[PDB]
Amino acid sequence: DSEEEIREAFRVFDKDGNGYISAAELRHVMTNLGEKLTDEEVDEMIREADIDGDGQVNYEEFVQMMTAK
Ligand SMILES: Nc1ncnc2c1ncn2[C@@H]1O[C@H](COP(=O)(O)OP(=O)(O)O)[C@@H](O)[C@H]1O
Ligand SMILES: [Ca+2]
Ligand SMILES: [Ca+2]
Repeated sequence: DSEEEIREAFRVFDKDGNGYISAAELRHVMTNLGEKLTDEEVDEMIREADIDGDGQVNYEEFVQMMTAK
């Protein structure tokens, strides 16, 4: 239910389907979705979820970001 919803949310931003949200994909999705965010804000959203520091948000980091209170 909520797990499936989180998976679809992740698939919204993993534009190429390789399992990692990159800064380029996030920028493209935000621009395509009509959201008003600067490029620095996109890079900051990536940095906040990037626990392992590889520069991309995998599925588990995304889950942590969504399921954290
Ligand atoms: N090259 C790959 N090798 C193994 N697993 C991959 C690969 N690319 C993506 N995945 C995994 O498969 C998931 C995407 O599955 P699916 O939705 O079937 O792909 P697509 O979005 O290409 O249709 C990703 O979230 C990731 O976990
Ligand atoms: Ca990707
Ligand atoms: Ca990462």
